[PDB]
Amino acid sequence: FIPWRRAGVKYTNNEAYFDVVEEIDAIIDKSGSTVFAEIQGVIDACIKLSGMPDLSLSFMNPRLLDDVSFHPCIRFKRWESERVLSFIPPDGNFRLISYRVSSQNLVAIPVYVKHNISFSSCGRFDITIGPKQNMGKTIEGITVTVHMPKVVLNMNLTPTQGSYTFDPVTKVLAWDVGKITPQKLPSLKGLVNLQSGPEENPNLNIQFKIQQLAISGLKVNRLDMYGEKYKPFKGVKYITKAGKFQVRT
Amino acid sequence: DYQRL
Repeated sequence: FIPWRRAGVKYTNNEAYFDVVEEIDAIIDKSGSTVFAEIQGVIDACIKLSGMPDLSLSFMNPRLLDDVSFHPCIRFKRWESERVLSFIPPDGNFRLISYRVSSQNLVAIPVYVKHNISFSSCGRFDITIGPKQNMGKTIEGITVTVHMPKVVLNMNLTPTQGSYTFDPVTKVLAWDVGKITPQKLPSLKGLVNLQSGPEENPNLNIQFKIQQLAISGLKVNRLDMYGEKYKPFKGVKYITKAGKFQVRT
Repeated sequence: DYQRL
């Protein structure tokens, strides 16, 4: 009577991995204040364990987890009573839980954008991106997409790194930034051509990924295995990525 | 890459 797991699978090396993956949605106003932010997360598992192991995963700060959806292998009663995720896992890859992070704390905002944008047949577009509450972890995979208003015809910008395109039919500017390095912040600056004859500056939509960080602060305490007596490798990795992250200008 | 438990 464990429906999600057959007996007698044998691996040559017994390993269990968990990946805590958080997506940050935020709207930041033109002064740098958070208008809105929320964090959603998943814990994904990759379980390559022989036999019938029974696992208990616990956290340092389980009060962060709100609105949790559980994989059916989880014994809900032991979460409710001890805040331990106790389960005999399916084999292979599966999503253990999904959650929303509690409102009790503000959301950490791991990047900032300095902007000087003014929109005559000629405007100025200057932005620089940098690390903010990122715990010094590398910010990579950064892209910045901007839906320019109809008045913008074309642009001549200089990226300090990466590359950009501007589509004069869809009016989208897309800057493939790459990663932030310490010595030299990425910036994109130059002039914009306007159709001579503009209320708010355009929003900046940012994608990014940050290894070795769960922006909620979620941290695993222990992973204990019962019912088998071998000593498996057990590890956890954390990553934060942008969901819908927007800076207004 | 993974933190060992």
